[PDB]
Amino acid sequence: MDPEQIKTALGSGLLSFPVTHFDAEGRFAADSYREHVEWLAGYKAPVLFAAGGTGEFFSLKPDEIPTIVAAAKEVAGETAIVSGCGYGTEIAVDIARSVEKVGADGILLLPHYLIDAPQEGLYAHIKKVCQSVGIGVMVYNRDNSVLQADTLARLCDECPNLVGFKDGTGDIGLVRQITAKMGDRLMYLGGMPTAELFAEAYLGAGFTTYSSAVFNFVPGLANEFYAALRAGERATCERILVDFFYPFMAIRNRAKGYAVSAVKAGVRLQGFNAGPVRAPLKDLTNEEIGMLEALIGTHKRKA
Amino acid sequence: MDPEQIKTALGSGLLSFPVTHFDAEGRFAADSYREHVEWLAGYKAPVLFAAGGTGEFFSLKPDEIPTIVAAAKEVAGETAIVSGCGYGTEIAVDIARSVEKVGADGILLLPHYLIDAPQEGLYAHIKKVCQSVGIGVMVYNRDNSVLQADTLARLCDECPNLVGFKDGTGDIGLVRQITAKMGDRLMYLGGMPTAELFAEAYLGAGFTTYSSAVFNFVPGLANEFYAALRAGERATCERILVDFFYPFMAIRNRAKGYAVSAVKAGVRLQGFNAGPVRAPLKDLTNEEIGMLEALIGTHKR
Amino acid sequence: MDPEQIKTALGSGLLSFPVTHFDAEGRFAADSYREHVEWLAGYKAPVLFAAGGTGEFFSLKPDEIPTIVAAAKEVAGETAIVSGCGYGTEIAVDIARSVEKVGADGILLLPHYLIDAPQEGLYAHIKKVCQSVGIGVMVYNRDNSVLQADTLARLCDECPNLVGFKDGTGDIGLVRQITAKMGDRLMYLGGMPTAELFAEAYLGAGFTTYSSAVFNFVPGLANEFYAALRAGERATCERILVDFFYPFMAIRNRAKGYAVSAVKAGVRLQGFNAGPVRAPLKDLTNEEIGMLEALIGTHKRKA
Amino acid sequence: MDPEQIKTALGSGLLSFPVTHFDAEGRFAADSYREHVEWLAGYKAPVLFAAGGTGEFFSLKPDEIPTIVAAAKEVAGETAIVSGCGYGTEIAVDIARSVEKVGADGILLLPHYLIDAPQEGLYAHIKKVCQSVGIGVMVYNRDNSVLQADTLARLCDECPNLVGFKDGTGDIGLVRQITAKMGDRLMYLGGMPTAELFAEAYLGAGFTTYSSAVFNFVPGLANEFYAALRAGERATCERILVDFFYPFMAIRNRAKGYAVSAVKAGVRLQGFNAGPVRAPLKDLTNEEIGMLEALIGTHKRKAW
Ligand SMILES: *[C@@H](CCCC(=O)O)C(=O)O
Ligand SMILES: *[C@@H](CCCC(=O)O)C(=O)O
Ligand SMILES: *[C@@H](CCCC(=O)O)C(=O)O
Ligand SMILES: *[C@H](CCCC(=O)O)C(=O)O
Repeated sequence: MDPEQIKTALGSGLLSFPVTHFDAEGRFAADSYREHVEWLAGYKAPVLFAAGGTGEFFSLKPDEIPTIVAAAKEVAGETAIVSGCGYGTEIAVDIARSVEKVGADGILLLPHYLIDAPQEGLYAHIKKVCQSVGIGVMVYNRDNSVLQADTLARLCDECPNLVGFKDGTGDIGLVRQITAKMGDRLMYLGGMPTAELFAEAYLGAGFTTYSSAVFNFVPGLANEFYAALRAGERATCERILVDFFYPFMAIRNRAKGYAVSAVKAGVRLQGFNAGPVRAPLKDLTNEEIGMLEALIGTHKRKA
Repeated sequence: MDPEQIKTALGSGLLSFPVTHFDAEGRFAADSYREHVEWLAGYKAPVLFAAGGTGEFFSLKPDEIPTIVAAAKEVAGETAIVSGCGYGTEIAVDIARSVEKVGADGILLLPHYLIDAPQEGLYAHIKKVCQSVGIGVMVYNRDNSVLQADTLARLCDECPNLVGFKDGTGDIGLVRQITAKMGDRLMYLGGMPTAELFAEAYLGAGFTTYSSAVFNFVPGLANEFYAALRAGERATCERILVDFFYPFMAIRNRAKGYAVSAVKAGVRLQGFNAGPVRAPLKDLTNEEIGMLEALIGTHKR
Repeated sequence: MDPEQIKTALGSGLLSFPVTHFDAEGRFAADSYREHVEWLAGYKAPVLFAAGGTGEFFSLKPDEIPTIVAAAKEVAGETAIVSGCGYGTEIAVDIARSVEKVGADGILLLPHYLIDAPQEGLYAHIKKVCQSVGIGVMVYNRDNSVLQADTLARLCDECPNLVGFKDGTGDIGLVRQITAKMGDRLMYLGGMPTAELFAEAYLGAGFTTYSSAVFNFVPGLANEFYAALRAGERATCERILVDFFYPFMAIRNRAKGYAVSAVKAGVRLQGFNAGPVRAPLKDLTNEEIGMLEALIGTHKRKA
Repeated sequence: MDPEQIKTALGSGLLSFPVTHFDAEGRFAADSYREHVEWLAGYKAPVLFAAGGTGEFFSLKPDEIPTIVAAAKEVAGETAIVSGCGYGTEIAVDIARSVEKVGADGILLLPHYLIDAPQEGLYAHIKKVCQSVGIGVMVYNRDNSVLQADTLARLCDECPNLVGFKDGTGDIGLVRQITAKMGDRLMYLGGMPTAELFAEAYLGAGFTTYSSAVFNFVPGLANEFYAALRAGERATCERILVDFFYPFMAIRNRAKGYAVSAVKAGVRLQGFNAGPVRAPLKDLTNEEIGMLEALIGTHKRKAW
């Protein structure tokens, strides 16, 4: 589909980032993946990010990305599929063209690798990756790639296929300036780890959707929080935050990387063979897994 | 008034923090201060925080604190007056008691001095201060003193006169957890130095109200933003953000401390002899003062 | 003494910062202070910092400091005495003066309160404070008060009594530039928590000496380490680090503020009546004091 | 060579990291690259790192790194050639084997990509890269990959070809702990941007040597600071810090990424056609290059 169309889809509901399934030997497990992505389909997320950060993008071989994307596409049905992209320009450009060719509906451009870079250089990097493909591009402020409002405005004026902005910084002052400056030029996506913790402040800042990583294993709970959010049903959001999200937070905050590892542990506990994380993440301990299973509780998928 | 009356007043509208006036040699300038605070109460702020952060508390002798609150009280009117408080426990207590005596309606407890501290140490600190007076306390999250939700809730149980929380961390995740937990046990105050930039997200996070530093010199514009915010006029909020606050932001970010120095310069430009900042702040250059003068423009008194 | 005399004394041996004894009701216990300090003089440190950070300057009332400094000077011997100083400019002079009038040989100017400030502002603050007295001043780079080399040079050419420089930043690049630019105009005191971990590096960076907090309770080990350091016996320095210091670090790292707390726990272990820390510090749990007692071991003071 | 041999080479002198030369179209420029590297050979650095960070590793395609290592190997002489390597485990392993295969004498393993990771994960990732090759491996503490002393011990016990440790943190407390614990099990390389600013404190902390980005364009000056350091000529070191390094430091701090861009501009100013940086770095302005050229001064290799 074309950039305005993916842009419209980005603004039509909740966004989900499927974990990437590995077998015991750490290779992509395509059968398990599709199974999980077919189950998630029944909850009608309007866009699926294939091989985002929740899907361990930063551990994928570049030649694995198009394969994971095409697996998602087989069973996604009516759902727009966006692929992770990143690294420096030369690799990002080759990934981007590889996933356009397998029918991706857009790319999510995660940060370049290792260095701190001036604004001039970011602009130069992102402009060239956007110019390498015809499909929709979402940029992604975090860690070593943080676009200022001025710089983002220049990219938008020069790159019409640039249609969205994912935030992972937590920088409220900055993202409110970005939405004021750009208005409806971009779709704004909340992208913090466990974004429901931020959804209500971000609405206020002008973000009406976010990525929900926990949708991976409790989508009905994630769909309820989202509908509560958009309906102004504040007692309901608060209940779900105190009862599920803060307790999930405390498990997540036990180790670095658990913003991905606790989520994939959740998938497995709900009966999907998602398998281990790739190093250098580590998987939850048996105790920790037990704490997660207990928390899932009434929202268990099987016995 | 008692803790619960200040609690109510704290949530009843826009809050402000008058800068502290000095003459040239350096001492507090009571006549000027009184004439500035009186002009502010006229723009109907419910609460006024004398010698707070914006009022250069961090640069004030313990002895000076009661004189400033006293000055403010003389001309406040219906507006309630909350006093800055701070430093280590021993000095904080002494300051707390001194301002209660001159009739402070409340304390804003700024962080202790220098050290990092464990949560259990912060608990002891803040407890000891709350218990030394009978008026209401507002704690203040920023820098080397950041209360976690559970620690905070322990204080709220232990100390019924702790009625308010001010944020200056911008940690939007932490403060939504704090409101979600404590609920109506506390009033929640937006406290970033230029809080209009954070006010729409703060209210999403459940925040009762926020404080406007720039109210010091453009109270009419602060009040404009504030009413549009409460009535949901996103586009008016947005115009005032783009035309005034982000340009103010670009002046403030030119130097450290200018969250105070540029507000103060703002006040001088409107005809109040606020005098300079005390070291180690520095005043705006003549260039920067003119930038700010140009930006105030139509609101010029 | 005059400023050049405390300068001299400062670079002539190993410095330390005695903890302040409080009785359990919370007041300064000058009896135990003198009995603790008397014991430390016998281990021959040439300058002594009364009411500094290790001595909880940050929790002291401005009135308690001359009292503490006097309590120190009485049993000090010919050992020199430097007082803490700090907070805003206005409180800082009041404190500086008050401690000069009770014989303080000099002053350690801890950072101002709370705010970040511009270099020019740090300059006006420190300048005025140096000019309020006639005894020697040593500046202290940490947290919200970090002087760049050019600023520090300016203060040195304005205030002849400013003669020492304590680092608490751990910034090698900066303090090497300070010692290269300033030369022997300043005496450079290594000032990290548990500065021994840092001493071998700070010598290479041009630092005359450092302060030992653990001198407080194991001043035998402190002189053994300092001595080996100066004679170039690396294998002996390295022993005491692997055997004492990285274990003491693992305890000190259990909690915020334990850079003082674990030190004041060590003092009470050797049997001095130090008593509690003042909030917002806390004391080590008994389990932790047990940990500490096992580590002090052979060095435990004996009747 | 084998790992102990590269360990020895690493310990034996000043080390350097050549910039990677690109033509105007951003492609690898090998004629210019080997020309520059032949010059660096005259100054006898015992180890050369091809496609390290100063060499813009983080902007190279993996298929480019072997070609770069082979180019430098043509004209390096008896200098050890070590290859950059990095990203996450799968890519890192591939790069490692590709450069082993073109004859690299070791690899320097830059951090994995993007994420903060627990110590157990770093252990697992690094162990797997080391096990993929027979050549010597140097680990590199910086940014999102900072090994503790106890983790590195466990890697050292498990991976005999892991022989070196490069520091990019400036965390003196932690790097002293690491040398105290590991001893001569490892050689220690100082690796801060503009490491001369740090060299004297790092030896004190027991670091076997360091690497000099600026040696790219004033090797003569870098060699003399290095000999002065090893002979304890403090005054000589200090004159070179005040006259050249802090001034270079003021140029380098004008923009992010100029720890690499300022160095490449220096190479260009000495008549080696290094070409531009790849985004997201940016090149010094014409003005800034002017500042650099005046600073180089008496150390010019050419007249234009
Ligand atoms: C972005 C989505 C982050 C969601 C979360 O961590 O909870 C991504 O994975 O790329
Ligand atoms: C808290 C921040 C208030 C800023 C304002 O005046 O609105 C303080 O200054 O103490
Ligand atoms: C490490 C060399 C660092 C030297 C410098 O930046 O000055 C690398 O490039 O891999
Ligand atoms: C100086 C810091 C000494 C800390 C240590 O060696 O642990 C001070 O307290 O003022």
